[PDB]
Amino acid sequence: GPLGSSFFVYCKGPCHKVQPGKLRVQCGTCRQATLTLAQGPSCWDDVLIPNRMSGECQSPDCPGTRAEFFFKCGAHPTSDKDTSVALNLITNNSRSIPCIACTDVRNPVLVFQCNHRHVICLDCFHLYCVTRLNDRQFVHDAQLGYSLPCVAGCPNSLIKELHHFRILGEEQYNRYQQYGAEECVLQMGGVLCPRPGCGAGLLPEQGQRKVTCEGGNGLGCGFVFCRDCKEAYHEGECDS
Amino acid sequence: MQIFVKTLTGKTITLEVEPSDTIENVKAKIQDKEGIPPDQQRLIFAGKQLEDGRTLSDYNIQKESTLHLVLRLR
Amino acid sequence: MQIFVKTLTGKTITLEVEPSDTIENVKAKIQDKEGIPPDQQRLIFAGKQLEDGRTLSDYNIQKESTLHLVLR
Ligand SMILES: [Zn+2]
Ligand SMILES: [Zn+2]
Ligand SMILES: [Zn+2]
Ligand SMILES: [Zn+2]
Ligand SMILES: [Zn+2]
Ligand SMILES: [Zn+2]
Repeated sequence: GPLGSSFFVYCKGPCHKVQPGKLRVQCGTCRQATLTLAQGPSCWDDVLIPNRMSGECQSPDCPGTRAEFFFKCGAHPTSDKDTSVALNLITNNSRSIPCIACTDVRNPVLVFQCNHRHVICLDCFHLYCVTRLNDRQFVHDAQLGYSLPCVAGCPNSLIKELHHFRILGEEQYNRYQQYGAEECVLQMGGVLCPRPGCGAGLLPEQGQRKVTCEGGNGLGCGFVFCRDCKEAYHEGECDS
Repeated sequence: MQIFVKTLTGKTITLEVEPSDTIENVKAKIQDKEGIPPDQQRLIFAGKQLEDGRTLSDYNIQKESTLHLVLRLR
Repeated sequence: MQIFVKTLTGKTITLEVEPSDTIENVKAKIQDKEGIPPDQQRLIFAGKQLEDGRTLSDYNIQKESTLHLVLR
């Protein structure tokens, strides 16, 4: 909910891990750090939602007023626009709440946005993300995307800032992105090409049972098949 | 900055973009290098379809992060 | 340690400072590099204008971070 110096970002290098973050702000128009804020931010929505706060750009040729917040890693000097995504669900365990998985008081921890605000440590959250990813247990929402709910199974606890899944590690994160793109195609009514090695994302018309893997140069393998059996194209008797 | 656009088949493309660039601008850069008309392009990041009016910073897409491209030929 | 000052003319000044240096000392170092007197200098960091009484450690300004200079 509220804010503070307990910011945590994911540094993609040289840290390749979750690190304490620095909150910065730039003018929403000229994209320069010359905008002053008459009041500081009070909640996460103030820094996560665009045009949620106003200020005044101190440039003589810029009347910008929109505050644009961003984050940088705080474990080492960073360039002026070397940003890192902020993990708003990760904060310091000031209440010293034990992990709901390993039953160990750790710091920092991730707090799900369920009704009970369940607490999990980063190590357990990493294992929780990997196992559900390999088991294809991730959930896809047309509004949020490819995410996971609370580890305890609470409703309406899907993680909204999908960059929290950077804890999967570099290899498993690109697999997560790939699985999300695949489930996204299936969500739009499309179908994945059954020919191994191709794995294309095809979006044919809803009525056509004919699927012509075809996009252009290297965009399709040219295999014609049926949406239902996914074996080979036919005119009838979809059974084996 | 640089971002990557990958198809589900495995083909990868590199683009020179800015965080303020819109998804519509991203699809235009794709056409300038691949000849794919933007109307047939559907960009996906972390399983979420990217709206043409939105920007990369709206999705917090960082440098050298990967966008997924699926074609819609209707 | 080093800190950076970005000006309206695009150029980035590199200053040698200590965490205990005051904002007045930093403005003096900016005059030694660009000739801008400190009465015309305004420094912006983290959406706040820096006052001449505090120090770099008072504003959590760490090594090799960037200040933004605008003229009065
Ligand atoms: Zn770092
Ligand atoms: Zn401005
Ligand atoms: Zn744990
Ligand atoms: Zn829960
Ligand atoms: Zn195919
Ligand atoms: Zn069939």
